[PDB]
Order: sequence, then structure tokens, then C-alpha cells
Amino acid sequence: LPACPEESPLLVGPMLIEFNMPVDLELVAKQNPNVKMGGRYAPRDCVSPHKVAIIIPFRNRQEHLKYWLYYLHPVLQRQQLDYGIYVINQAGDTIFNRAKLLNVGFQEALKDYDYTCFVFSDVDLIPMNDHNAYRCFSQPRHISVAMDKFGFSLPYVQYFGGVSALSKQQFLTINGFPNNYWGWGGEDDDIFNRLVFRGMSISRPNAVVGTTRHIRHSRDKKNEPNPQRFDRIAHTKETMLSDGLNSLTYQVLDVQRYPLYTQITVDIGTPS
Ligand SMILES: CC(=O)N[C@@H]1[C@@H](O)[C@H](O[C@@H]2O[C@H](CO)[C@@H](O[C@@H]3O[C@H](CO)[C@@H](O)[C@H](O)[C@H]3NC(C)=O)[C@H](O)[C@H]2NC(C)=O)[C@@H](CO)O[C@H]1O
Ligand SMILES: NCCCCCCOP(=O)(O)OP(=O)(O)OC[C@H]1O[C@@H](n2ccc(=O)[nH]c2=O)[C@H](O)[C@@H]1O
Ligand SMILES: [Mn+2]
Repeated sequence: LPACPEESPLLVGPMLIEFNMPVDLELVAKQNPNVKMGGRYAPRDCVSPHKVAIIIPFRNRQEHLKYWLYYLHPVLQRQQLDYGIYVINQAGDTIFNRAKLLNVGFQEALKDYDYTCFVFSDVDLIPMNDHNAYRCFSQPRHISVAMDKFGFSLPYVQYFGGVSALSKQQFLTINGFPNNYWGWGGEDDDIFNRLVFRGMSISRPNAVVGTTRHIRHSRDKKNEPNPQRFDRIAHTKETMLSDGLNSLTYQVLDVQRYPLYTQITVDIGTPS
């Protein structure tokens, strides 16, 4: 098989996105026949240089997840990616830890296949243009750059939350993500700091191609704003040396291979 072309010729650009209808994953699976068990796909006509594991931090967001799957699967295939979907489900009902779940995703997906690119995406963000590439670049990539909830622009220029892509080397270089941001906020800013402290810069598509829709929702219980966040992001340079992949432990309770994704249910504990 020859290599796929540098840019996929299958892209259609701007798309219509809506979240007012019901979604049936059995149907979605039917519409996406080429997606194999566990939400895995690779083009059959060419070899993709992009081996992407898409990691979604998750707990009690099944409805959002169905929309995510309905919209992303067709887009990822048009992008001719060799990819896999991983939903990292936080076991239990104690305070949520978005970034720690993302580290679990990185470590566990690597046990399945030689992925060399990682896309970290919240479950309620849908790209509006398939030219917004869900793969890695020479520098860390911020993907959800123009979200409707932020008026189709970045909330601030150093904002790196929502959807992003880091190559395996970029992720390893920053010792992954922090494990101690419990509850909402700051962990994405900490990650931005990590990248800067390791000599990297943020790469982004333009505002139009990067347009993204956020499924408006209510505040989830157990993910209250972390009061220590402003304090923690001010010391990233020092804390990133000892807090991240090199200080991570967790216990996988279950791994389910659904037609459109792999769900890893994991116990990531409580604050220490
Ligand atoms: C110079 C100065 O102090 N200016 C203040 C502004 O920074 C401040 O805006 C708010 O800043 C915080 C921290 O950057 C923003 O929080 C981030 O929001 C994103 C998106 O929701 C989230 O992913 C990040 O985790 C979160 N980080 C933290 C540490 O909480 C917040 O969204 C900004 N708000 C607005 C409306 O732009 C404003 C208002 O608080 O006051 C200035 O003085
Ligand atoms: N007016 C409505 C106020 C809603 C403010 C709640 C904060 O909203 P956001 O900043 O979008 O964050 P969030 O969507 O709650 O969390 C980000 C991501 O964490 C995941 N997440 C968070 C909390 C939870 O209980 N379950 C879950 O899966 C999910 O992938 C989500 O998209
Ligand atoms: Mn949200």
C-alpha cells in the first residue's frame, strides 16, 4: 500500500452540526461499516502516517458521547487516520479528575497499538470543519480554537483546553499531564505551562477552520471549581518534574470493546 496523500482529498470542509435529535449507536455503527470493534479504523487503500489514539475523559456523559461518536467517526475516516477511540470512565462518585484520566488513556492505549499521536478531547466538543486535523504536528496542537461558547474565538491567547493533540514524544517530554488537579479548572493552563517550559509553542488552524460547537450543558456534580488551581498553575515548572506520568498509578476495573469505542473504567482514587 502506498502512503496516503499528505492532505486527504476526501474532505468537504464546513459541515452542519446539530444536537436536537436522538442518536442510535446501532444505526451509527451501520452508517460506519468500516469502523472495527473497539472503535478502530485505518484506510484500506493507503497507509496513514497518523496513528492516533483519541482520548476522552468521562463520567456520566453518555448522551454527549453519542453525539460525539455520530459526528467524529465520519470525519476521522475522511481524514484518513489510523485511529482508535478511548473513553476513560472514572469509576466511583468522588471528585472528578480530568487530567489524570487523560494520563490513564495515554498509558492504556499504548498497550493496544503503537500509537504515536494522542488527541485529548472533551466529550461535548464537535468540530464544524473537517479541515481541522485531528492528528499531530511538529509542535503541540490546539484544535478547538473557535468555540461557539467563547464567541468563535479563543477566550485568551494561551488557552489550550477542549481539544488538543500531542505526539507521543511531546507528551513524554512534559512528563504527561498533572495528576493533582481535582475538580474543575486550571489543568489545561498547567499543561500549556509545561509545553512552554519545555521549549514548545502552540500550533493552531485558523479561526474559521477551527470553529467548534460545544453542547450546552449544566454543571456536573462532583467537579466543583478547584480553589487551589490558581496556586497550582503558578508552580508548574517545579511540579511537572515529579508530578505526571512518573508519579501515576491507577487500577483498571473494566475494559469494554464496543463497536464504536473502547471504554476503560478506572479507579483513579482521591486526593493524597
Ligand atoms: C490580568 C488578569 O489577572 N486578568 C483577569 C482575567 O484573567 C480574568 O479572566 C479569567 O481568567 C481565568 C484564568 O485564566 C479563566 O479560566 C480559564 O477558563 C478556561 C475556559 O473555561 C478553562 O479551560 C481554564 O481551566 C480556566 N483556568 C483557571 C486557572 O481557572 C477564565 O475563563 C477567564 N474569564 C473570562 C471571562 O475571560 C477576568 C475575569 O475573571 O478578570 C481579569 O482581571
Ligand atoms: N452554565 C452552565 C455552566 C456549566 C459549567 C460547567 C463547566 O463546563 P465546561 O468548562 O464545559 O467543563 P465540563 O464539560 O463540565 O468538563 C470538561 C470535560 O470533562 C468530562 N466530564 C466532566 C465532568 C463530569 O462529571 N463528567 C465528564 O465526563 C467531559 O469530557 C467534559 O466535556
Ligand atoms: Mn463542557
